[PDB]
Order: sequence, then structure tokens, then C-alpha cells
Amino acid sequence: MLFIICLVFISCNVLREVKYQETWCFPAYGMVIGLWLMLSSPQRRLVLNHTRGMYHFSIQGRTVCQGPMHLVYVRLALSSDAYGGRFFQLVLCGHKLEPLVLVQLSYEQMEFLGRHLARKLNINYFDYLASSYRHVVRHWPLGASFSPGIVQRKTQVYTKS
Amino acid sequence: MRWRDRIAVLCFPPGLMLTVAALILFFIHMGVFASDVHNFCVIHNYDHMSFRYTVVLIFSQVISIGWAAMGSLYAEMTGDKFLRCFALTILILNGAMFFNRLCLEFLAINYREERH
Amino acid sequence: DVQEFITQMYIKQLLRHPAFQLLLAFLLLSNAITIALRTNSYLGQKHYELFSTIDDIVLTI
Amino acid sequence: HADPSKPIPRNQFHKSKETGKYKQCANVTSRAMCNCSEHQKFSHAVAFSDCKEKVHRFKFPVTQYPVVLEIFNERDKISAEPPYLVTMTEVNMRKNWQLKHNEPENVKKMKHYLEPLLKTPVYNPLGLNLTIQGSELFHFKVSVVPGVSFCELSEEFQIYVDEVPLPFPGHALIAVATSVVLGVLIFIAFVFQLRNIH
Ligand SMILES: *[C@@H]1O[C@H](CO)[C@@H](O[C@@H]2O[C@H](CO)[C@@H](O)[C@H](O)[C@H]2NC(C)=O)[C@H](O)[C@H]1NC(C)=O
Ligand SMILES: *[C@@H]1O[C@H](CO)[C@@H](O)[C@H](O)[C@H]1NC(C)=O
Ligand SMILES: *[C@@H]1O[C@H](CO)[C@@H](O)[C@H](O)[C@H]1NC(C)=O
Repeated sequence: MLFIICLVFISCNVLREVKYQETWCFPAYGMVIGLWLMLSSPQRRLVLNHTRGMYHFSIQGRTVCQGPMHLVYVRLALSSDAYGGRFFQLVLCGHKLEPLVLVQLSYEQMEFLGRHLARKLNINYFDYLASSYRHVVRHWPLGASFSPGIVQRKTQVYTKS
Repeated sequence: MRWRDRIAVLCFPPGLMLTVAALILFFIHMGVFASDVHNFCVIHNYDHMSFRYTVVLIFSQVISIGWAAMGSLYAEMTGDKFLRCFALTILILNGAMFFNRLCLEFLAINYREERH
Repeated sequence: DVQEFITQMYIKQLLRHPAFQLLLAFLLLSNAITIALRTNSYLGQKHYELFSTIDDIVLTI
Repeated sequence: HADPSKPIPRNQFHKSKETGKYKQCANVTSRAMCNCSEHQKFSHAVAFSDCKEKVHRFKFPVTQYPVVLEIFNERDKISAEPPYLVTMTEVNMRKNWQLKHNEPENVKKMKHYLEPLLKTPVYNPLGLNLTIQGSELFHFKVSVVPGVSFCELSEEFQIYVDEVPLPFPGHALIAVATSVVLGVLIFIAFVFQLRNIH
């Protein structure tokens, strides 16, 4: 969310110098300024340890968590809209990472780099081999502990009747 | 001892960031209200109050209430009972400040200036 | 990711909820009545305090 | 309506106590010692204020209040003419009032010359309109500009506007009050539902 830190901090600067010349109306746009630096802080880098089928989460060189990737496949959950709309949410291996959802899904090049990446990461691209509508089977490696959802992950998945 | 060691190394789950960010706001507000109710009442001085910032005070108190709400549910969504008995007060705690900072305004209404 | 959908589920079940819509309609309709009554110099003053309050309440909502 | 042998309406604050002076009925203790004639009470002049008790009352916004100025010349009383340009001041120093006037091309040059020298705007009689946005007494003073008469022409009147609706921080505040008061009840359900599912 450094883009927001990039966004708010710029707004503060343009709001840093001004001449309102109005009674009261105290120039207290600095309440934004704190919100700028707040989201600024620690780069995240995730490495696919496909050699042992592992996935360890860390950022800025400090491990947070790890888990094996024995069952590996690409899944994208449906994020429906209150209007008559369809949006994409990408949840891979039934885990809660940074959302790799399909941006501007409502993009062929956007999904093209994914197939190379899924080929680069050596995991199946289920939502790409057949990409028309909501069709993905989550792999959910047995290394994860998403029991209320990992089992439920297939429940939302269609078994093709 | 595990609980602190983890979050000492790295960042925090979302609920902690917002909720505590309303505790500082609760103090920053508790200071100003104290001085304003000081000057209105004890030194009986009507010059060193707010009324130059009567909007930013109220605006923040809305943020300080809202941010507590968003942070609270995350704790209750996680369900940690320690947070659960913690944040709920902070919602009602800042709920006390808002209903007090609002009666200090209808009291110092004939002491601020004029607009109509 | 598991949690906020419920919060999104909550946002939907509130915003799309019909009691909320009915309340907002009631407020906007009352404000329209106030506008119609303000189109009268006499009643413009007597309840000026009420019309101004309603005027601001609807805007904040 | 100074009856000095009484308490005083607003002494909270120190500066208010310091800024006080009884110009008439100045040292006596019983309002009895000072003599206020009936005409003294009736007239709106300054230095007659201590004898003033009854004033003209006005409903909140006073809009288009006509300031009719009549010049009396023994045999006749004529209306105030554009040559007799005039200035309005508020002796009590209040500043929530406006004056509207029409400027015909007979004073564009009189008005433009006098305003920097006098440092106070000059108005055209016969078209004066007064507008008031206040909740208490207003004491105005009408003075013909110097240099056009040998006799200072002047005039005093008082307006007490009551029924003012509310100082600003009292509608934006009620607005935010109801919203947050509502928004809490909304927040109640969101938490309350979590305990029900659990
Ligand atoms: C001050 O107010 C008076 C109203 O008492 C205005 O006089 C009216 O002026 C209009 C022209 O706009 C005439 O049609 C009316 O007949 C006038 N009424 C009276 C009673 O004279 C006057 O115009 C206002 N002053 C200014 C500068 O606008
Ligand atoms: C009392 O007031 C009178 C004004 O009527 C003034 O001349 C006199 O100096 C005052 N004396 C004292 C002691 O205040
Ligand atoms: C008022 O009149 C009385 C007599 O009626 C007189 O004794 C008194 O001096 C007068 N007041 C003043 C301030 O002179």
C-alpha cells in the first residue's frame, strides 16, 4: 500500500503551502499527513521453493510463516457484485496472501503473464486452460491448516454435475 | 512469550493498528477537552479555548469512533477474547468523549463568536 | 482474505437492505416537503430552525 | 437602564469587569439620586443610555429596515439629499450589520473622494436599507459628512433583535450528533450478529 503513501504524501505537499484567506477554516490537513507515512511501512518478496514443494512467507528478510505446496494448482474465487456484475478474486492453495486477483477482469495480456508465471512457478493454471467463467479447482496442499475452508473450498467448487 | 516475540520481529495483524490508533486519539482528545473545560470553568477564562478548531476536533472524534469500529470487528472476527473485552470499551470509551465534547459545545454556544 | 468477505457480506446486507432504503426515502421525501413549505415567506421563518436541521441531517446521511 | 445599586448582568471574565463606565448616574447609589426626564427616556441619544429602559424590538433577521432621514428647516422638513452624504457607525462596535444603498452618477466622485479621507464608507440617503444579523441591542449613529453644513446633523436609533436561531456550532453539530448516534446502532447489529452466529 505504498502507492497510498505515495498518494497521500503528495496531496499533503500540495496542501502544505496555500493561502485560504478565510475566517476560521484552520489549515489542519495534516491529519492526512500521518495517514501517508502510516501505510508506507518493508518490501514483500515471495519465493516458490518448488524443489521441495514448499512455500515460506517473509518480507524484508524476516520469516513469518511457511508451508508445503504438495498439491499445487491455480484457483480464483468468485467475488460477485450487488449489481448484476462479476468480479475476480484469486486465492491460491486456499491461503490468504496478497490478492493476485484478475485486475481489469471486466486482460488477455494480463492473463498471459500468469500462464508464463504459472509455468515459471511450475504449478497448474486451472483458470487459464479453460477461461470462460468461474472454473477453477483449488489445490489446497495438505501443509495448510484451513480445515473450515480447505474442505469447504471444494464445496464452492463445481464438480461439473 | 511466543505472542510478543512474533510481532516484535515484524508488523501486526490489522485489528491492532487501527484500534490503538484510536487510543492515542482518545488521549490527544482527552487533553484538549480537559484544558477547554479547565479554562471554561476553573480559571474562568474564555480566550484560551477551542473555537479556532471546533471543526477539526469534532471531525477527528468521528474518525476516532469509526476507526474503533473497524478495528473492533477484526478482533471479534478473529475472536480473541482478550481483544474482545478490550476494544468494546474503546468503542464506548470514545463514545463517551463524543457525547461530552458535544455538551461542551452547546454550553459554550454564547461564548464562541457569531454566525447564525 | 477469509474475513472481509463477511464484512463485505455485512456491507451488502446493510446497503441493499430495504429498511435502510425506506428510511432514506422517508428522509428525502420529508426534505422535499420542507422545500415546498419554504416556498412561502411566512412559514419560511417560524420553523426555520427545524428546516435547517432537517436540511443538514439529510446531507450528512 | 443602569440602577447601579444592583448586581450587573455578565461579569464572568476579567476584561468585561474592566470595560465598564456609568457616564450618567455615575457615583450615586440609589437610582433615585440621578434624574431622568421622560424625554430623556424617550430619546435614543448617547449619554442618555442609563435612563433608557424600553426599546423597539425586532424579529430575527431585520431585512430592508428603512432609514428615513429628514432635515428640518424651521419652515419646512425636507428629505436628505445626495449632496448631504452620510455615514453610519455603530457606537457599541458591533459588526454583524449591513447597509444597502443606490449610487446615482451624482456622487461617484463625492463618494470616491471622501472615502479615503474619512476612512469610513459614505452612503447616499433616500435609499438606505439596514440589515441586521444579531441577537441583542444595536445602537447606530448617523452623521452627515463634514464640509457640507455648519451644523453637525446627526441621529440616533436603537434596534433590539431577539429570536436569533442559533450560533453556528449548533446545526453542524446536531447534524453530526444524529449521524453518529444512528451509526452506533448500525454498529450494534454488526457486532451483535457475530455473537449470534457463534
Ligand atoms: C430600501 O427599501 C425601500 C423599501 O421600503 C425601497 O423602496 C422601494 O423601491 C422600489 C424600487 O426598487 C420601489 O418600487 C418601491 O415603491 C419603493 N418603496 C418605497 C416604500 O419607497 C428602496 O429601493 C430600498 N433602497 C435601495 C437602495 O434599494
Ligand atoms: C465621583 O463622580 C463624579 C462624577 O459625577 C466625579 O466628578 C468625581 O471625581 C468622582 N469621585 C470619586 C471619588 O469617584
Ligand atoms: C434629583 O433631584 C433631587 C430633588 O428632586 C435632587 O436633590 C438631586 O440632586 C437630583 N439628582 C442629581 C444627580 O442632582
